[PDB]
Amino acid sequence: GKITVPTAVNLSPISGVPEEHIRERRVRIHIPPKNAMQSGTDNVNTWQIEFDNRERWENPLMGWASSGDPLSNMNVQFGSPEEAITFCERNGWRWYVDGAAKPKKERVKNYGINFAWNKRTRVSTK
Amino acid sequence: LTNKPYSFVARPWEIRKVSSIDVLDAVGSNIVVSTRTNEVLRILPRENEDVNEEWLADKSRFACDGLKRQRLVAPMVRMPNGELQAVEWEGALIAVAKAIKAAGGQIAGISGQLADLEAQVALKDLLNRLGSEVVATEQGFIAGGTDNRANYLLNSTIAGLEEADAVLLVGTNPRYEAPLVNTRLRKAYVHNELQIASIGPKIDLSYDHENLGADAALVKDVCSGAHAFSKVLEGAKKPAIIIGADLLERADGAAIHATVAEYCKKLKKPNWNPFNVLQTNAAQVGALDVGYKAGAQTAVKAQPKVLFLLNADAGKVTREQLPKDCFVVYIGSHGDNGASIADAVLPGAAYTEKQGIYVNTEGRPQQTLPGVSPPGMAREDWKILRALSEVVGKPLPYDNLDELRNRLEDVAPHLTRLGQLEPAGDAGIDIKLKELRDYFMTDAISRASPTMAKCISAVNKQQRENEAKQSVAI
Amino acid sequence: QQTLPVAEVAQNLPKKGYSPFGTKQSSVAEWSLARLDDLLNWGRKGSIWPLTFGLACCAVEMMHIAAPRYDMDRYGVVFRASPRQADVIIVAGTLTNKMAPALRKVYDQMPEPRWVISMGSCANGGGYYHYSYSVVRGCDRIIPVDIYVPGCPPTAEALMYGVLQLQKKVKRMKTLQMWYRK
Amino acid sequence: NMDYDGSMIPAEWYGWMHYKTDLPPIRDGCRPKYKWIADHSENLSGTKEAYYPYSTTPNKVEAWEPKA
Amino acid sequence: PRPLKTTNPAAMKRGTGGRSSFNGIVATVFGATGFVGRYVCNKLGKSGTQMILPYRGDDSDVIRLKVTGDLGQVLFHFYNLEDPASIRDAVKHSNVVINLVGRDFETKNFKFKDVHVNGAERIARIAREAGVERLIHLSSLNVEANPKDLYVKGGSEWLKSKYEGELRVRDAFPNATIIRPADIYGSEDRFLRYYAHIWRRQFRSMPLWHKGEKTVKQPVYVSDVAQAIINAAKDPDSAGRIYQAVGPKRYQLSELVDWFHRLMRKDQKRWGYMRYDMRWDPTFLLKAKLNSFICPGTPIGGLHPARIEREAVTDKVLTGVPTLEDLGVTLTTMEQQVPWELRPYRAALYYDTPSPPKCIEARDELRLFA
Amino acid sequence: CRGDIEKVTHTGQVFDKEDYRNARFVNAKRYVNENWGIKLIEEVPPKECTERVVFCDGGDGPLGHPKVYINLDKPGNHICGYCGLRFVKK
Amino acid sequence: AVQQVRPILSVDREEARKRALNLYKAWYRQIPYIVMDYDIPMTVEQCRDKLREEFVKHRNVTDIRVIDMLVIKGQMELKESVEIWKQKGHIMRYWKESQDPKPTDFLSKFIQGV
Ligand SMILES: NC(=O)C1=CN([C@@H]2O[C@H](COP(=O)(O)OP(=O)(O)OC[C@H]3O[C@@H](n4cnc5c(N)ncnc54)[C@H](OP(=O)(O)O)[C@@H]3O)[C@@H](O)[C@H]2O)C=CC1
Ligand code: SF4
Ligand SMILES: [Zn+2]
Repeated sequence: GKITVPTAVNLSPISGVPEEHIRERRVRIHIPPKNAMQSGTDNVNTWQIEFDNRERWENPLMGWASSGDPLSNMNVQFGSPEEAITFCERNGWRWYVDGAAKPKKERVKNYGINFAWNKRTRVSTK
Repeated sequence: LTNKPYSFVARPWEIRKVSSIDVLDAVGSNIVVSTRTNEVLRILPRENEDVNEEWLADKSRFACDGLKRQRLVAPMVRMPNGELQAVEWEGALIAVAKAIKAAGGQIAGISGQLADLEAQVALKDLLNRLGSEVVATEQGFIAGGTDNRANYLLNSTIAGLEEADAVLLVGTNPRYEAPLVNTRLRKAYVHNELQIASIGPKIDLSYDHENLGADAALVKDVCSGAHAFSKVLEGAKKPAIIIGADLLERADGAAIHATVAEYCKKLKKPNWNPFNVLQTNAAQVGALDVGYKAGAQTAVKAQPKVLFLLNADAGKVTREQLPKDCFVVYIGSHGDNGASIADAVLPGAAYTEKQGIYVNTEGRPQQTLPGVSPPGMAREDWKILRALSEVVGKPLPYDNLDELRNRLEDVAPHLTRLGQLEPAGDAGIDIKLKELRDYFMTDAISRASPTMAKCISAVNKQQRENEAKQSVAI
Repeated sequence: QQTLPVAEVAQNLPKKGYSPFGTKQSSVAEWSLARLDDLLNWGRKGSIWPLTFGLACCAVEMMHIAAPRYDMDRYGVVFRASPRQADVIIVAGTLTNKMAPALRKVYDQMPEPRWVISMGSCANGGGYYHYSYSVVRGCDRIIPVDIYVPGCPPTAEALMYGVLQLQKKVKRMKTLQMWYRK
Repeated sequence: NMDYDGSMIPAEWYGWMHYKTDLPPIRDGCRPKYKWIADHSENLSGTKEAYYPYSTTPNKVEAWEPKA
Repeated sequence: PRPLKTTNPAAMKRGTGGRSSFNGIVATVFGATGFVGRYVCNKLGKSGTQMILPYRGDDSDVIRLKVTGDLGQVLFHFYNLEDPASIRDAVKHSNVVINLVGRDFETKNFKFKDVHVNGAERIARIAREAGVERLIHLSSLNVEANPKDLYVKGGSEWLKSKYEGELRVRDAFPNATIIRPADIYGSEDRFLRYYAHIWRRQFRSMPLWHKGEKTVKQPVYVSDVAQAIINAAKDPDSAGRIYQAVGPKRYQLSELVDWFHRLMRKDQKRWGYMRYDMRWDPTFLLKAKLNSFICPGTPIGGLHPARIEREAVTDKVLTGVPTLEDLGVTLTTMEQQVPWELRPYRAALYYDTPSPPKCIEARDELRLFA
Repeated sequence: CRGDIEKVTHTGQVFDKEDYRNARFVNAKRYVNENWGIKLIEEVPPKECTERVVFCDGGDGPLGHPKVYINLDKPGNHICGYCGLRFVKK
Repeated sequence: AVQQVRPILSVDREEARKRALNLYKAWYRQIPYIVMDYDIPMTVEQCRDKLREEFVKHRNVTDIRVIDMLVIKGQMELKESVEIWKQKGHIMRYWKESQDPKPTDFLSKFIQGV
């Protein structure tokens, strides 16, 4: 007992997203930036989708920051960009990709170039 | 070692990290901005091997203190008393519309040092819809270089400049104009046997170089083949010639742009374009992409009744060059200079407060992202220009940013592929930046920052201390 | 603040008396209305009947003022199940989105004068489910609240301190003096 | 009279009345009795002298004054 | 080019428009505990306006207004109308002052001149001395310099008092917006509750002046006039402009009262509904005078003779003077809102949809008044 | 007049007279601490020491701040970053 | 671009449209009981206009499982409306009450900051 369907669906009516959030929100699919003061990269390999920043204002009473955007704190993790594309087209979001990952940076690290003859790669300290 | 402007301010888990680009230098370096609870905390490098390579200049990094001082929070209209007063948005828009209708099609507009690409497109569409065919930019350029892209691009890649074998600098100091290009040249200096010659005054590049002289016509000797560095340039595996934009703004200009281009047509390698130009303004490449007539004198000599300005604080235009009545509308974020002479000072958002495109010196378009909200009632500049076009009576067709990007596809297909560089074809003495204190306060955000003033005060204090200790021994 | 008075200073201070208004009224009609309002507020503070409105954990402490150690019954305070017979509603627990029209209808069917005690961080300010999808951010957005008892499960001395603060508010109610000055 | 509440007890006798310690301040010497210790105050809420919150940081964004 | 006052960037408009946002308005709604005050307080609190809210009586009559605004957007302040220092303390940090201070009957402490004439002029001059940018004051529709009596002797003191108070407000505060409501209907009002009360009727029969046929009234909803007050406070082109606050269609009083009794299921034949002339019945005026006498506070049902003369006076609009549709508010029609108001007021059905009322046009009104 | 509104705090904050946010203090007192930390840490004298490196505990062992070691080779007053006590070497 | 899935509550689009018409028929029959049994200001004609507006809002959908999901949620809301579990405030959530109508022009959004 199976039927025939297209593989591309639109789940925006059956979800709880109102029209004012499905019609004008841009989704950024991106790899999060590595913290430049750290040398680790275990939080970089996971792709994630996030939403565009909206208006955040000073509270009139206290000094807190108030925002009427419900989706400012929602980052959704994915293992590949194409699954994020499938998720964004399935939930009806308007998507864009910030940038693909760097494929390969071929680098060589030799200890002998620090102490070289007739070369300008010789170090002055140790 | 700790960030002293970012002394005791916040903590890493508290930080919202937003990926954007820096507009202070020419590199267009990818940055991550630390925003927490509607406040810019610090600016950190973002990883890209093609543009910045995990490094950041000091003007790029310590300009976050300038986003709090001398900001524009209210629209200001010059009263008949003589001083600007804070005026609500509808009154300011109908005042600019009344001055536009009183001008009668004799209007002009000048782009800025830190202006957005989309703001420049909105300004050009507003002026072209109002019967004005003249637009301008603060920093000048050669005549006829707008038609081909390779006239105004760093055509050799910043990632490729680390593979250079012999590079010639024609009247520029790259460590104070765009220092990450100087990091690439320093890497190519230490890793490859590179010989570098500079034409102009005595400058320090942080590595050794042969100073040919300050004479202009010596570069013709480099195009003659009789000079000793010309043999090194023709014998190089991957040679390059870099020309500063300030040398192209001078009256010789296009002539010095022509001859070395012919020299580039004498020395070319496959998958390598050796002609290079380094232009300090981040908005200059995008403005010349969308078709801006470069030079503020093109708008000065047109005698405009209403002179539009984007975020322009270079001060190349003043009240004396302008006529007796001139409704100067300044659409900027800080307005240290160029807003005191303006009659309708409109506010604006900075590069951390709005979403827009910037094109760097190599021609790679990149997109900044809004970190924090603009202070007061400041809006985005393209929204301001679209609302002004709706008040005037000839509205621009785009309503949101998506149709503005569609019009960007309509005017230039390579201005929307963000992060992707399309290589161009062939391209057909004093330096204003030679010291660190000259480097610190080039832009408006760096001028409004107290950190750069503290840096110049500390450097000058060390200079008088060293001069006193040297002169006490004499 | 003010420094609480030192006993050398406080021995020179006279006695406060029961009446917050004082017996120094000028007119005899104003004095008679002041004493009638004092008797009316004494009758109202002498027996407030809170309503059995226990939403969540805070209510487990609410029964602990029913308990023999704290003994709310010697303060005029005794629970009533019907909202008509009750003076006070003690919001003791977590007001949710499905709970909002029930609380509003129960408060509206209560007869006036109506004092409301917010018991616990879920009752005032939202608390530990303040960023939840189905929790009202405090009951102050729906029901007007006179006393706010602070602790997440308020100790029962602190809830009874809120009850005594409500009794001091009821004793400070000025109705007939306002009628004379209306 | 009749205006007493549970906040009239000072800080030094609060642990004695609440069975935290069994040492009164007339015998216990562990209390700090420093110079900057403020005197005790009752719950001032509901009066014309209660506490009302405010933002404690100064203004972050400094505007530009056309003058100067 | 309208200039800004203080250009403090912690005091400009921010946010989307909910409770937590701020629209740059600091309102001081005088008499906010009343019938129009509740609706204008909720309408101001739903947009993000901080209100100071000075109250005169007890705290229990004003503590219900804390649910309208967000945290810190609702304040309270004790004041007396005869005391000027408390009013100056109330309005010293405001830019919009809304004056709803009024009373339909004379009081032993405050007369009509002490509320409408002296009090509103005192509030207006204190707000002018305190640097308040805009003031909103409310009057009556049919204000005249010398309004004549129609049925009751001693009547129309309220209309003369409101006209003199409006003149003293425009003499004190020049840029003061004067909204003139005709007759405001809604829940907890003095129109539908006054025609809904047992004490208004007389043995299941309602007396009406000339059987209700002569007077033509154009009543307005309280949400419409609250939206008009907010639209006058936000838009600054409404400085010193009189706004006639009237409803969409004109109705005569007989058809209105018959439609009300059709809504309350009084049209059944066992109830014995009868409409008769008021001028033949002095017992009703004697009952109204005794009700104004024996009641210490407000009279029951609002059956003071000022309400009698107000229902005697027809609603007359002035040509060339703006209407609330120039303030950009869509007026709610009567037939949508009124059955919801009179749904709890319906009688029990006897053991043995209503027709909509007939509107009166201009030519039919001219034929009726001929 | 009330002197508790215009009084500055130790964070350098005061509501000016043109601010709308001083209307919240017309019925409630503005709470300003009169015991500033700057004067109360400038009031104590610096501690003179003879050894090159010292340790600051801030009081009792488990009840103080975590232990730090300050090097007093540089002339002047060296301030502990935890408690603010100043040490000096003769 | 074609996958075989398990059908939910339908096997063809005509059957799904027929069951949506069953849902609309039952909602249209339940309108005057909703107006009678709730203390709401909206009348019968306004309720029928709101029902037509919510159906033509979801007119645009095409997929069988999505339209069956919509029919299932509509029948659940209807079952919450026949048996009175929703309140007067839950019924009046379809009409966007207590909400200022946001402007669509660029000038009013530019003045208001939206
Ligand atoms: N049918 C109507 O509603 C019409 C009304 N108007 C006008 O609209 C305005 C508002 O009417 P509305 O709210 O319905 O009437 P209300 O009588 O119900 O409200 C008047 C408000 O003013 C306060 N108040 C009354 N007298 C004084 C006084 N002497 N000193 C201080 N405050 C006082 C009342 O406080 P408290 O809580 O103590 O009573 C109340 O908050 C009035 O100016 C009225 O003349 C005009 C035409 C028709
Ligand atoms: S405030 Fe604390 S104790 Fe009370 S209901 Fe909430 S979680 Fe429970
Ligand atoms: Zn220490």
